[PDB]
Amino acid sequence: RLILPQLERERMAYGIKETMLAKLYIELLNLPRDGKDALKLLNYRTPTGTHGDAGDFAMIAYFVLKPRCL
DNA sequence: AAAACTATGCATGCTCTACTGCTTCTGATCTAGTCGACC
Repeated sequence: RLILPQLERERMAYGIKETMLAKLYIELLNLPRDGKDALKLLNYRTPTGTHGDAGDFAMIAYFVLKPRCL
């Protein structure tokens, strides 16, 4: 059910996608609302960062969490 | 006729109880946006 999440039917809809997940990450990690990391997570498609990937939200979150995680 | 004791009025401070104005918290409303799933 984790290798093929698209075929899951027992679990209901999470109700969270890229935007809500970004907001929740900003809230829980206590990141600044107007800081660079929050703006990168919210507007994760704008390539203004010029680093990592400009379309992948998972990679951006990974880069953000790298210095803050065990 | 002179001196001592007492009554009543008034000043004085402190303490306590209503009324007006400023600041903050909550509720209610509207507007904008996100997500599930279909096609």
